[PDB]
Amino acid sequence: IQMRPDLKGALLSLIEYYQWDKFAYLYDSDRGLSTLQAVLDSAAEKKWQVTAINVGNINNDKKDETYRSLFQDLELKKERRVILDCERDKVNDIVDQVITIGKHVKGYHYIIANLGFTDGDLLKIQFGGAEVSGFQIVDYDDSLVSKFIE
Amino acid sequence: TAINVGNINNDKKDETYRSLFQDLELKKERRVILDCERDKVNDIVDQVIT
Amino acid sequence: IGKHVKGYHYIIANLGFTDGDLLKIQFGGAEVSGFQIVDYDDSLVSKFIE
Amino acid sequence: PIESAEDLSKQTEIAYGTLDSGSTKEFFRRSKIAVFDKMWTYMRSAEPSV
Amino acid sequence: PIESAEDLSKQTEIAYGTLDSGSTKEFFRRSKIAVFDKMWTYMRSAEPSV
Amino acid sequence: ELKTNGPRKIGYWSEVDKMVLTEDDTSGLEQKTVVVTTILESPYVMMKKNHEMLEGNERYEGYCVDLAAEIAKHCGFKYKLTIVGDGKYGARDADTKIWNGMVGELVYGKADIAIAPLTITLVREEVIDFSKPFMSLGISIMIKKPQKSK
Amino acid sequence: FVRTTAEGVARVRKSKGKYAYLLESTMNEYIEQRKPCDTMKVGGNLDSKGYGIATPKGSSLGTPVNLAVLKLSEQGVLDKLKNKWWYDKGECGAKDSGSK
Repeated sequence: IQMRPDLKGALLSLIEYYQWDKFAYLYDSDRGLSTLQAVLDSAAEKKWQVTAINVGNINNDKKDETYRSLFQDLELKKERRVILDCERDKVNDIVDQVITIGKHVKGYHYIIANLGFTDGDLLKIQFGGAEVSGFQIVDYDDSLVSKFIE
Repeated sequence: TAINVGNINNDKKDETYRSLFQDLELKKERRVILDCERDKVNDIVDQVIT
Repeated sequence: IGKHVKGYHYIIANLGFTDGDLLKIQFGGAEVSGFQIVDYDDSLVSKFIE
Repeated sequence: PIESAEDLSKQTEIAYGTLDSGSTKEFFRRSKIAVFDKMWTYMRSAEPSV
Repeated sequence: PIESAEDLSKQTEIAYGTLDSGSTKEFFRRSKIAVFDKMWTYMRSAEPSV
Repeated sequence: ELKTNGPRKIGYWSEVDKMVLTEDDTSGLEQKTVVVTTILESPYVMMKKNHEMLEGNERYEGYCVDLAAEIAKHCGFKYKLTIVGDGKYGARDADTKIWNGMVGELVYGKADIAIAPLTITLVREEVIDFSKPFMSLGISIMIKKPQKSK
Repeated sequence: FVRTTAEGVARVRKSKGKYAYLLESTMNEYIEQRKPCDTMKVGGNLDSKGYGIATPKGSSLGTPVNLAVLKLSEQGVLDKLKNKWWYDKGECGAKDSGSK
């Protein structure tokens, strides 16, 4: 009995709405790659130039050296469209280093590929200028959740 | 151009495989890597000849 | 707001450039200048810092 | 006419034209030569279709 | 006898020129017109100084 | 999506409906499409030979049509080619004293600008603002060759 | 006197060279470059008038458009556009009056 709904179907639709042709897809092998297989299977059917990068196996004492070196390879093709298919805790780690190098101004556009968009801290990139999309399954606007949050 | 050719059924195998190479024709792909076991390779090889 | 990328240039007009936190705008790309009165490379200050 | 390209562009009696689509028509298009730009502005507005 | 401005540039028997500095000379300089650009290329390399 | 005020619901995804957007702006930030008026008078504004198959602003061609883009290029607005339909340019009535033609559609707020062979006169300068002359002219004579020989 | 401008041009064409018509130079120069190429502008202009771009008073487009017209006249764009729609697009080409 899987309480988590299928997100891969929703992510494939959001990439179509924004009309993306080539983008970066960051993923971690720990959470898996079922959604990575979904965007790769449709990469041929819908003509996408996905630059998939495995950000999973990285040490914690080399975060500043590997993350800054990661966006150096994301600059060879002038990547400006990135999908973050990671956990909430790992998104904030990527978000923080994006702000340090300054890749969050008017021009970039990120997609947080998890069902918890408002769960992580994101006021950090709220005023940078880059558009940030995501998905929310816990709609805090519903009255049932409001009685729960109180 | 990575395609998860594993999750395919054996009854729609003729329709899905012919649908797979129609997607590979969008890029006019002439260089393919078959990373399957020797069983599924012969199933791909036979459909390549058809 | 993102006004620290390649293109901006700031000047901190006070005698304590290294006294504040500078590593945050260190990797943004914008050039930052300032003034320093406590020279940490002098032997008199090094004996004081030790 | 005297055998030459400019003597063909000076007079408009004996009309002249190229293929509707090809490397020949595109030559006169972005041609920044005084003799050939005169030939392009003519064929571009030559009626009927040359 | 008193032809036009275009035919004035077609012959070099009767020379022509403008003021050495003024709005008249700058007109032929950046003139992207084929008739006037031919007049500018003549006076620019006309010897003696016109 | 992430906007200035914070997280903002744009649409909901479902397996049956895919992405259904429920928009927030409408708008938004439209500014305005600058309305431009002119008269169908050769060679300044002429309907193209295939004006039926074409549509928009390309259905017309002429001197002022080429002048329309060159003015919008150095200013940056989006023009909407409109015909006065009268179609002559005002010239006002004696006792009615209502402006007609292209000059009328400027005073009465119908159009935002008017580009055409509009004669710069004093009676028109009192109600609208005229630009510098883009084409000097005057009264001239017109005859045949003839000859015929003669 | 004629009713419309179209009748004035049609009247000169049927007079065997015994009737003239007075009109603005821009409209006169355009009829000269259209078939059957039987009209001709003779002599200079009689007055000094000009065409302009009209904007409502106090409009935001007022001053910028006026400054934009002078930029096109000095960059040769206005003279180029006039040459492109009076002589380039003309049927009786500017080279038709030269050499038969």
